[PDB]
Amino acid sequence: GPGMGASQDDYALIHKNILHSEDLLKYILETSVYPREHEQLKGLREVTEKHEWSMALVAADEGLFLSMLLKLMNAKRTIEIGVYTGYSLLTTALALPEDGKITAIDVNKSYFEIGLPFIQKAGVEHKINFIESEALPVLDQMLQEMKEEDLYDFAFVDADKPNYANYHERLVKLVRVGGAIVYDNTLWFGTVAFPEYPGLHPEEEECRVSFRNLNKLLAADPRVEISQVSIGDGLTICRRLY
Amino acid sequence: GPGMGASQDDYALIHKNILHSEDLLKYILETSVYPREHEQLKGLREVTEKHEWSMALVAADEGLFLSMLLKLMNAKRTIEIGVYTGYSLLTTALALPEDGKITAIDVNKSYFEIGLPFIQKAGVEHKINFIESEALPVLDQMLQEMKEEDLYDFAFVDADKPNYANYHERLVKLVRVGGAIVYDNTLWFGTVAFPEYPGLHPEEEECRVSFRNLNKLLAADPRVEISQVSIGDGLTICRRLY
Ligand SMILES: Nc1ncnc2c1ncn2[C@@H]1O[C@H](CSCC[C@H](N)C(=O)O)[C@@H](O)[C@H]1O
Ligand SMILES: Nc1ncnc2c1ncn2[C@@H]1O[C@H](CSCC[C@H](N)C(=O)O)[C@@H](O)[C@H]1O
Ligand SMILES: [Mg+2]
Ligand SMILES: [Mg+2]
Repeated sequence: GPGMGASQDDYALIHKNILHSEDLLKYILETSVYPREHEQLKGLREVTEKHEWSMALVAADEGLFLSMLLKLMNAKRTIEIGVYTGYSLLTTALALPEDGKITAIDVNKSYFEIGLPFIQKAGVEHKINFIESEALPVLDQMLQEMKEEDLYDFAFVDADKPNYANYHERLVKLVRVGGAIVYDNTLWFGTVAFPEYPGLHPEEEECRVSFRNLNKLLAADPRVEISQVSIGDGLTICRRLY
Repeated sequence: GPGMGASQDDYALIHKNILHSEDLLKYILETSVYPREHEQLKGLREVTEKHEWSMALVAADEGLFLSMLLKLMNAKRTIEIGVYTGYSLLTTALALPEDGKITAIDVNKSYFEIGLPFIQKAGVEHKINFIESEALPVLDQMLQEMKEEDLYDFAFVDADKPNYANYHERLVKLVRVGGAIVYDNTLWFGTVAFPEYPGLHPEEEECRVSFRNLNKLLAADPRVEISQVSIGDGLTICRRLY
């Protein structure tokens, strides 16, 4: 209702980690991430750390992993669902070749405007077509229009978590055979390991349930092969088989 | 040489995990790994779990991730350093195309022969050239024989951990530009996060120190891009830049 509105301080999970200790995560970041992080990614991360929804920001070690996957697979055309201030988007744009093209979809362009100056300074704004919309209608329109020559090599899904299974039904048609779909947050702070988890905000509980269902669906889906990876808050890589 | 025992039972870290939640690791395996694990990988894993060096067996979630990398990068020729009973090796042979080729190097052929019946039943023994040797002399001979056109697409390094930096100096010349070198165990049970860590066997302490040194070296090495990934016992993916 009216009042102060939603704050990440209403959530129960924000200080949880999947790694053994905060010391281990800090070691990875300080040793293997920050020395390899573009100046503009550092600037975008530091501003975003102060933002009211900072809990949503993709982890920086996960960012370098996404970059590595895009390069090893020679991705050129990609889609991102859930942009926020742009950390995964800028990571992706820096990883792609000069002629790479990203379709980036988010319901709230004001978040993207926080990252836009960093993206511009990095020299990669030309690779990004940002669309301000709920993602499902955009994907459904794409399914009417896109031809084989326009299929995506890679999709990163990091938007509203309860809709991931709906996004999957479109993305297995929009990403080429042999292409990759990466779903972020599939371990949901560790809560997915429990059939009940006390004290969660109703939105957090909804995502525990939706991720438990999604993880079973993806493990059973013959259209993809999968790898669930315990980096960040968990992610699942899907490769389209047919 | 004379000294103290260094069998698995002499080590302190066997049961320590990089994830804090044993329930979360089991959830990943039961939900996203075992339903996707080839029958012959299951059989090879089950025998290896009973073997006296079971702690060295690659994690099964990590196996599916290595398979995913190999397929997404369209690897065809690969090298494996440290085979043990063959779990990563069989994972790799299943992932590669029918005409794929693996050079697999281990000092102990008897360990390989434990896994070999499972590899044979999977129909992929023909992709594997197993070399019974210490790896460093094999790599040095390869430097003298290899042509640019036969460089490997992918190397998995999982042998004697203190020698990884020595292996790296050869592998950056034996993997193609754009190819991948994956170093296993680069988080060493999480002990790398600490400048001092009491209660280790001397060989475990040697690896903590050698991984702390390697992780700094790789983060500073301009010949590669890197991503350290907190899956299994940690691994670092390197992509050769020039
Ligand atoms: N239905 C929907 N369609 C598209 N975007 C949505 C959406 N519901 C929520 N979002 C957006 O999903 C984003 C989730 S956070 C994305 C994090 C970002 N990828 C990073 O690298 O840090 C938010 O910006 C939010 O506005
Ligand atoms: N100098 C050396 N050269 C090659 N192999 C070595 C070596 N020193 C030890 N090894 C081998 O390194 C292996 C480490 S365990 C390898 C695990 C395996 N990749 C898996 O997927 O489970 C052992 O089999 C050991 O015999
Ligand atoms: Mg996320
Ligand atoms: Mg290992």
